[PDB]
Amino acid sequence: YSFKCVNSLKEDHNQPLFGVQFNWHSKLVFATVGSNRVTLYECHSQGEIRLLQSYVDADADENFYTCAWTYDSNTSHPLLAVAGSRGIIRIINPITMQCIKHYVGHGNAINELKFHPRDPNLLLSVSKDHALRLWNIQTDTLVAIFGGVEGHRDEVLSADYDLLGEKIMSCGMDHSLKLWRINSKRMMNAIKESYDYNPNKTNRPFISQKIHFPDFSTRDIHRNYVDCVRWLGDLILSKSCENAIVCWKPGKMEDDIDKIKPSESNVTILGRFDYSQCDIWYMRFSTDFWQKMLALGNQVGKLYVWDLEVEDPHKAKCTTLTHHKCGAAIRQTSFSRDSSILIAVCDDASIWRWDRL
Ligand SMILES: CC[N+](C)(C)CCCS(=O)(=O)[O-]
Repeated sequence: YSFKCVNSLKEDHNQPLFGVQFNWHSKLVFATVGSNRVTLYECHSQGEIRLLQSYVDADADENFYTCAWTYDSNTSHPLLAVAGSRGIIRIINPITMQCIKHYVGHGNAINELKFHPRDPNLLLSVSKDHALRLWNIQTDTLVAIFGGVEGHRDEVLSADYDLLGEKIMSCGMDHSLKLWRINSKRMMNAIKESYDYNPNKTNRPFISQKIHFPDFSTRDIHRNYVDCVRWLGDLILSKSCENAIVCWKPGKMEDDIDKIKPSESNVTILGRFDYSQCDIWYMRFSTDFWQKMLALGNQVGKLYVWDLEVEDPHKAKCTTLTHHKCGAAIRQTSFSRDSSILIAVCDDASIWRWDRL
């Protein structure tokens, strides 16, 4: 893999850009999130990054941390979910940048958003208040709260759906990774009820599931805050601030993920990808659409890209990408849907565009 840096820019607010996401759900357009805004850009030839339009929150004290794309099931158009410090989810029409609707949990910071891989209405949020929440954005219902008796004991920083959206792995400041299965009879039934719920046709409130018990948990992977997690098939990729992505699985080497029980005491390490100078927290890796490649920025503007197309996780091939003018911490990266462009965004509000050759 070989990429050439073709352009860069800086947003006027001079605050960190915490998040970036290409739109894969219909569109080449990407969103950046930082300060109290979200900004859309469109990629063109000769490295042009064309500024479109922003959403700016009415609260000058809001700080957006993340965003996530989906489809509107009512209008067929792409939609953008944004959230951050105020713990309010904004659903933004990316055409007009109008805020169409919002969701409030208990109102504590939201660290991550993810949409279900098969159902564009099912939005997962992870919070500074120790809980995950699953929302149905067609019927505007809180489907479930994941938290409580054996949930996270400190801020949740990240989470990810598996390929099918049957299960979620979450991770946090408590150093733990926790599995929550959503293909239980209980959860499939609760999703089905969320779709049957119309507040205009009934007297009841929608009753949320309180899921107090994860289906697997470990603290044996990292020795500090776990700030980013991803499924790679049935394996997990996760990181802390100890300059490593660990590739691992619940149970022993030969255990199937779907036969893992909540009492499982074992994990298996399949590999570890080391790098340098990335010991501040909330530094997120990303993969391309096909999960052939894995990209992470460090705190001094260096990019690491791993080629995952090898027989075993430990055989991954690393390429590094540097620019003499790119020296601020890279918080997140995103690949275009066709894998031809890589964007990195930075603590100094700078955006970096890398085109594949
Ligand atoms: C703004 C994102 N949160 C979750 C607060 C992480 C801040 C980590 S920091 O202080 O290195 O920017």
